[PDB]
Amino acid sequence: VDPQGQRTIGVITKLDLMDEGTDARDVLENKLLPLRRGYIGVVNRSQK
Amino acid sequence: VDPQGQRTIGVITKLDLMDEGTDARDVLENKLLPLRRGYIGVVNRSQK
Amino acid sequence: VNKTVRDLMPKTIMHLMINNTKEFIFSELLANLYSCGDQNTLMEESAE
Repeated sequence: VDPQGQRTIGVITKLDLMDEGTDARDVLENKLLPLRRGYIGVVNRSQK
Repeated sequence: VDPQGQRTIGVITKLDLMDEGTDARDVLENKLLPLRRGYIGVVNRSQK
Repeated sequence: VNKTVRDLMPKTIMHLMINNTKEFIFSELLANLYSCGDQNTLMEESAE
Protein backbone atom coordinates (compact mmCIF):
# COMPACT_ATOMS: atom_id res chain seq x y z
CA VAL A 1 0.00 0.00 0.00
CA ASP A 2 3.01 2.28 0.63
CA PRO A 3 5.65 1.32 -1.95
CA GLN A 4 8.12 4.13 -1.28
CA GLY A 5 7.75 3.61 2.47
CA GLN A 6 7.04 7.26 3.27
CA ARG A 7 4.27 6.61 5.83
CA THR A 8 5.49 3.24 7.12
CA ILE A 9 7.46 2.54 10.30
CA GLY A 10 8.77 -0.92 11.15
CA VAL A 11 8.89 -2.26 14.70
CA ILE A 12 10.57 -5.51 15.77
CA THR A 13 9.12 -7.11 18.89
CA LYS A 14 10.08 -10.16 20.95
CA LEU A 15 13.81 -9.40 20.70
CA ASP A 16 14.27 -11.38 23.93
CA LEU A 17 12.85 -14.56 22.34
CA MET A 18 15.48 -15.08 19.63
CA ASP A 19 17.28 -18.39 19.30
CA GLU A 20 20.63 -18.93 20.99
CA GLY A 21 23.48 -17.64 18.85
CA THR A 22 21.16 -15.53 16.68
CA ASP A 23 20.70 -11.77 16.74
CA ALA A 24 18.64 -9.18 14.87
CA ARG A 25 21.62 -6.91 14.12
CA ASP A 26 21.31 -7.32 10.35
CA VAL A 27 17.69 -6.13 10.39
CA LEU A 28 17.91 -3.47 13.10
CA GLU A 29 20.78 -1.83 11.22
CA ASN A 30 18.24 -1.57 8.37
CA LYS A 31 20.48 -3.61 6.06
CA LEU A 32 18.63 -6.91 5.56
CA LEU A 33 15.47 -5.19 4.28
CA PRO A 34 16.36 -1.49 3.93
CA LEU A 35 13.34 0.58 4.94
CA ARG A 36 13.45 4.37 4.82
CA ARG A 37 12.20 5.06 8.35
CA GLY A 38 14.28 2.35 10.05
CA TYR A 39 13.34 -0.43 12.43
CA ILE A 40 12.67 0.22 16.11
CA GLY A 41 13.24 -2.70 18.47
CA VAL A 42 10.93 -3.10 21.45
CA VAL A 43 10.67 -5.68 24.23
CA ASN A 44 7.21 -5.92 25.79
CA ARG A 45 6.05 -7.92 28.82
CA SER A 46 6.01 -11.70 28.46
CA GLN A 47 2.85 -13.72 29.02
CA LYS A 48 4.15 -14.74 32.44
CA VAL B 1 -3.41 -29.59 -1.79
CA ASP B 2 -4.75 -32.17 0.70
CA PRO B 3 -8.14 -31.06 2.08
CA GLN B 4 -9.06 -34.13 4.13
CA GLY B 5 -5.48 -34.46 5.39
CA GLN B 6 -5.06 -38.05 4.22
CA ARG B 7 -1.31 -37.71 3.60
CA THR B 8 -0.43 -34.73 5.82
CA ILE B 9 1.87 -35.07 8.83
CA GLY B 10 2.00 -32.05 11.12
CA VAL B 11 5.33 -31.33 12.80
CA ILE B 12 5.89 -28.67 15.46
CA THR B 13 9.47 -27.45 15.83
CA LYS B 14 11.30 -25.19 18.28
CA LEU B 15 9.39 -26.20 21.40
CA ASP B 16 12.25 -25.06 23.66
CA LEU B 17 11.98 -21.43 22.49
CA MET B 18 8.28 -20.78 23.14
CA ASP B 19 7.18 -17.55 24.77
CA GLU B 20 7.70 -17.87 28.51
CA GLY B 21 4.58 -18.95 30.37
CA THR B 22 2.96 -20.40 27.24
CA ASP B 23 2.76 -23.96 25.92
CA ALA B 24 1.55 -25.52 22.68
CA ARG B 25 -0.25 -28.35 24.50
CA ASP B 26 -3.55 -27.51 22.80
CA VAL B 27 -1.77 -27.88 19.44
CA LEU B 28 0.23 -31.04 20.15
CA GLU B 29 -2.96 -32.68 21.45
CA ASN B 30 -4.62 -32.04 18.05
CA LYS B 31 -7.15 -29.75 19.73
CA LEU B 32 -6.58 -26.32 18.16
CA LEU B 33 -6.45 -27.31 14.48
CA PRO B 34 -7.89 -30.79 13.83
CA LEU B 35 -5.49 -32.90 11.78
CA ARG B 36 -6.00 -36.53 10.81
CA ARG B 37 -2.52 -37.81 11.64
CA GLY B 38 -1.99 -35.39 14.52
CA TYR B 39 1.01 -33.22 15.31
CA ILE B 40 4.46 -34.38 16.39
CA GLY B 41 6.61 -32.07 18.47
CA VAL B 42 10.37 -32.13 18.01
CA VAL B 43 13.30 -30.17 19.43
CA ASN B 44 16.30 -29.84 17.13
CA ARG B 45 19.80 -28.48 17.65
CA SER B 46 19.84 -24.78 18.44
CA GLN B 47 21.87 -22.43 16.26
CA LYS B 48 24.49 -22.22 19.01
CA VAL C 1 -30.03 -55.54 -24.56
CA ASN C 2 -29.43 -52.02 -23.23
CA LYS C 3 -32.61 -52.33 -21.15
CA THR C 4 -31.52 -55.70 -19.76
CA VAL C 5 -28.00 -54.55 -18.90
CA ARG C 6 -29.34 -51.30 -17.42
CA ASP C 7 -31.72 -53.22 -15.14
CA LEU C 8 -29.02 -55.65 -14.02
CA MET C 9 -25.95 -53.47 -13.58
CA PRO C 10 -27.29 -51.91 -10.34
CA LYS C 11 -28.59 -55.22 -9.03
CA THR C 12 -25.30 -56.91 -9.94
CA ILE C 13 -23.19 -54.31 -8.13
CA MET C 14 -25.26 -54.19 -4.96
CA HIS C 15 -25.95 -57.89 -4.46
CA LEU C 16 -22.18 -58.39 -4.52
CA MET C 17 -20.81 -55.11 -3.11
CA ILE C 18 -23.31 -53.22 -0.97
CA ASN C 19 -25.72 -55.84 0.32
CA ASN C 20 -22.60 -57.81 1.23
CA THR C 21 -20.49 -55.09 2.85
CA LYS C 22 -23.58 -54.28 4.92
CA GLU C 23 -23.72 -57.84 6.23
CA PHE C 24 -19.96 -57.76 6.77
CA ILE C 25 -20.43 -54.66 8.93
CA PHE C 26 -23.36 -56.14 10.84
CA SER C 27 -21.76 -59.57 11.40
CA GLU C 28 -18.00 -59.88 10.98
CA LEU C 29 -16.51 -56.46 11.84
CA LEU C 30 -16.80 -57.06 15.59
CA ALA C 31 -14.90 -60.34 15.38
CA ASN C 32 -11.98 -58.83 13.46
CA LEU C 33 -11.77 -55.78 15.72
CA TYR C 34 -11.85 -57.82 18.92
CA SER C 35 -9.46 -60.47 17.56
CA CYS C 36 -6.75 -58.08 16.37
CA GLY C 37 -3.95 -57.89 18.89
CA ASP C 38 -3.17 -55.40 21.64
CA GLN C 39 -6.64 -54.62 22.97
CA ASN C 40 -5.08 -52.02 25.28
CA THR C 41 -3.88 -49.99 22.28
CA LEU C 42 -6.80 -50.58 19.94
CA MET C 43 -8.76 -48.20 22.20
CA GLU C 44 -6.47 -45.24 22.83
CA GLU C 45 -8.00 -42.54 24.96
CA SER C 46 -7.59 -39.33 23.01
CA ALA C 47 -6.22 -36.39 24.95
CA GLU C 48 -9.42 -34.50 24.12
